[PDB]
Amino acid sequence: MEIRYTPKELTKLPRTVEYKNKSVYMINQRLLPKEFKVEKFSKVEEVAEAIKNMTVRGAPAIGAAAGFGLALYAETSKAKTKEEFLDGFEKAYEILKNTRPTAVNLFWALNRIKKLVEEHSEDPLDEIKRLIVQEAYKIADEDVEANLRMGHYGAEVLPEGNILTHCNAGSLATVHLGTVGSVVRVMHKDGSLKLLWLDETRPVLQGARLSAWEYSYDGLNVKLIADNAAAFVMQQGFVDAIIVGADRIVANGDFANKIGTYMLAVLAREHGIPFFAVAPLSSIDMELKSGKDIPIEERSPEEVLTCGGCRIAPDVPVYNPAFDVTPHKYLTGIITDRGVVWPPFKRNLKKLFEVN
Amino acid sequence: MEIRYTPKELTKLPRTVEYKNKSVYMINQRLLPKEFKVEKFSKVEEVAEAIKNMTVRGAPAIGAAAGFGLALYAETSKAKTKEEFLDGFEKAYEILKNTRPTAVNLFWALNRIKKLVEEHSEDPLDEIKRLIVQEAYKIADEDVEANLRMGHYGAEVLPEGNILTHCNAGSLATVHLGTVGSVVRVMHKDGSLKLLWLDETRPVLQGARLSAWEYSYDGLNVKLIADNAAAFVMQQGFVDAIIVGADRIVANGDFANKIGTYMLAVLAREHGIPFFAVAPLSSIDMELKSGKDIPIEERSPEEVLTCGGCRIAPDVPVYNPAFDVTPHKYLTGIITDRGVVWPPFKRNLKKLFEVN
Repeated sequence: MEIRYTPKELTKLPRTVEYKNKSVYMINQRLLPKEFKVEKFSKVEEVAEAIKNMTVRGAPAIGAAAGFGLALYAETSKAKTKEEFLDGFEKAYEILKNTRPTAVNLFWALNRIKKLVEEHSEDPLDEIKRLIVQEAYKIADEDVEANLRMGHYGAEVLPEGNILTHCNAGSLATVHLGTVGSVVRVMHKDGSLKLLWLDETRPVLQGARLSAWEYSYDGLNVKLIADNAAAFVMQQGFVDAIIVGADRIVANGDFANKIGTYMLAVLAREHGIPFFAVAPLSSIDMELKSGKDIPIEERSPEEVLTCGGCRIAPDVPVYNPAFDVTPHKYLTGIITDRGVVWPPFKRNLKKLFEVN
Repeated sequence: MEIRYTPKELTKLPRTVEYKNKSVYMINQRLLPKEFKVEKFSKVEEVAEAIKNMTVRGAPAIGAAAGFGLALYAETSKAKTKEEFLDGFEKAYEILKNTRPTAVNLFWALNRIKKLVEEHSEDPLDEIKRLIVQEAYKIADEDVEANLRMGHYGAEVLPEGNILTHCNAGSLATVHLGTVGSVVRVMHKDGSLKLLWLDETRPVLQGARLSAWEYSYDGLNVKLIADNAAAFVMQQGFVDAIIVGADRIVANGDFANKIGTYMLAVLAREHGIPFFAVAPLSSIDMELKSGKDIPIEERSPEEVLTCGGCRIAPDVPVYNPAFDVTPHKYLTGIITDRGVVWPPFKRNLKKLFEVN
């Protein structure tokens, strides 16, 4: 596989989370699509508050924001003796760690660095600082390049033409480029992307609010639709292939993703339209046998009873699963940052972890 | 077929449209679900205004209100000569006809009275008046007694259990009780209905805003959900049967309904859940042979771009097909007011019009 494109060649957005001159820069996704604004945070409790807020969202972006938060602490602490610094590092690691104790990449970033700093406890203070900062950059860089690889892999296997996607797996879900967003962004540059359909994606509407804004921002050709309409456009032959991301893939390739991903798979299947999940290897948890092992988060009823600002329902019972589980059999294949994986995924996934 | 109930025993709501002491009463559907309020119209130009506003909606309720407007005129005309009274009746017929010059039942209703009055033009003035009033009541009564029949037919062929539905085909879509509405209201009274799922139904949200409130008012057990979640509650086996209205059935049983319906069809398919459509006999068009002979309406991009009041998207192209077409093979049966119809739909449907 060759990477034929650099980040700048693919999008014109900055990165979703960035560190510069002892400060952390985030695109403020709470202000989208109305207003595009980069926030600048120069304290950890501001970075921490920007994680709770959901100023930043996307697992790899919630990681990077955290990493750089520690970077921010390293290059910022007034601690003179190494012993003060380590007690203050741990203070900030706890502050950061207790933002959305549910989002899993956060815990990953914060530990990777926690262990590094347990590792070099005896080195000089100014040296440990360098190491922290450095690793924060690694973490982040790491994601963009996984995203690059995924893109170029995906652009090989998907057809030219009309693609339909779901929720938000663009640049803004990631450090930069996106998982899905990489693929379509590569296709666009090649010119194999004639049309991208977007499910607004209720209840949280992240398809309307973020995905249409960012693919639109880069001049890609986008048609926003209601979720109900996915089937119809499929019926009419207006969709050559369907790509979604995935929040968790498990051993047999079954996977969980934002609600309505199962709907699509079943439909993609009725019109013999190819259907692919895209995600890096870290999203694959080999621990879990099958889809029935993935716990289902229900969120507040208010997400359904309202829509944007406005209320739209009487007070009545609601069912708001934030994710569904799509059985492996509906997967044409699974794009990852170490290549495309085909049936049978059970075997070829363990293989994929063996070879890495 | 026995009718084991009256409308009073099945709903605690008024008739969507009603006519009483020389005045049209309609439930203001524009103020739901926030406020419940029956408006009182006294002048034909107000009744015509409430068809336009969409204060009133649903083909038979629109048909009933346009007829009752002519009832209004007959009992309110300051006319002295019959020559005058048939000038001013033509004048009103036009005011009514120029409201939503598509909605089919309005044409029907207006014409049925128009024909009746021409036919009996030789008659005495107050003889003719009485005939208009009598006739406007028939049109409203007929829809209700069809409704009541369907209701009782549908409660037969459907299973006891959790039922899932789409958009609003309840009391508020008819003169009284609804099509689908009648069915669940019958099952509820019999206690054969443990749960009724409600697809919120983007883009227009008639599920959330209308069906949830109206079936809620009658104390049914309901749960609103995002359209994206239908497939998932099917998958968990929380759905025993799916019932939907239809805005137009053609010869082969192919049919057209609010966008999302075809999606449900294909998903009931994949989980072997029985899928039924319910309509009066007048909602079947024998002229049209197959689904592909049905014109597909698009509506304003604003219906997708926004939600309740709020905007939720950047200005990007949209596709807002307001209705999909569901091919006949997905239909377990078609429930009507003259019984139920089984595959092959083509033949049993033309039969049913001869014997009627």
